[PDB]
Amino acid sequence: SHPSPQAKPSNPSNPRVFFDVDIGGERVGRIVLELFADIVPKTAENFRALCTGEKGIGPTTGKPLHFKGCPFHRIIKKFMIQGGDFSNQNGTGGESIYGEKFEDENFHYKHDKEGLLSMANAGSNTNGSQFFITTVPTPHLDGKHVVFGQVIKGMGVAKILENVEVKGEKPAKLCVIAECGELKEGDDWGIFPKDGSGDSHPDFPEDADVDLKDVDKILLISEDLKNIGNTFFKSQNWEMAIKKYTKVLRYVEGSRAAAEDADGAKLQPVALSCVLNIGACKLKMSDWQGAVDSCLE
Repeated sequence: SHPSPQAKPSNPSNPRVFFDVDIGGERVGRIVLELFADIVPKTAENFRALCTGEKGIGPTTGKPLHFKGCPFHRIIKKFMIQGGDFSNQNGTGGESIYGEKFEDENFHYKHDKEGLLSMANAGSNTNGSQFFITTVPTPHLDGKHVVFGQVIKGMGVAKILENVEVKGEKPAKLCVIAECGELKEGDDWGIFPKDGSGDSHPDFPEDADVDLKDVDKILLISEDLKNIGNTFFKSQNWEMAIKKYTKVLRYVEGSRAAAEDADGAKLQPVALSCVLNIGACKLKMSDWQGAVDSCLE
């Protein structure tokens, strides 16, 4: 059991798949997932195929072997998001592409952070189609659930999902995979908002292909966004206008968090070390003068 990969993705050959998420009939956005085929190929392939639907009808359930239209039936804030029961939509169903249940391939990765994709199960070797996305480190699960991918785009969408109203652990509004599938190398991420607004920027700035600390570029994006908002404003589409306006604020906040983090991670340490060395240097010099004092004294 090892730390999950930090790079997004961990490996460019690994499958990239997606979920377009709707809540209360509202399109929230896209989650893009990397599947760790390199580590758990058999677990990755089952999930990958369940994203395309390409295997057709499932023999033990009679439903399509597909996550399309599959709701998230169990959500616990500060823990995880669970879905994949496309046959019973309540955690008792679903099925793999190999038969109902296949074995725990391995437990090579730890649930060491948010955004990890892991197999739900009902004990050893009961993997089906059900899965969860963690929203925090979930170490108690290690060795009991196979981790087999991670979020690489749209964690902000996972965040919104994490926060829906629930009754018990069942979401009050319907939380569903409106669409899903696999991305070809080079396809577009499909993470700009599918709203016809001409807005090409990802819903969350951390997903954009831009150095967020580059202030001039963020203002270009912000100006675009604000123009789009003004257009909605001109069309009396206030809610859509507020959406766009709110999005530049997200981009401005992302830029600031980016600058701050990088500073704390990279410059603060080296500045700390320099001040430490200076204090050392100050001792050396006071010592050399103490020594010289006595002498010439």
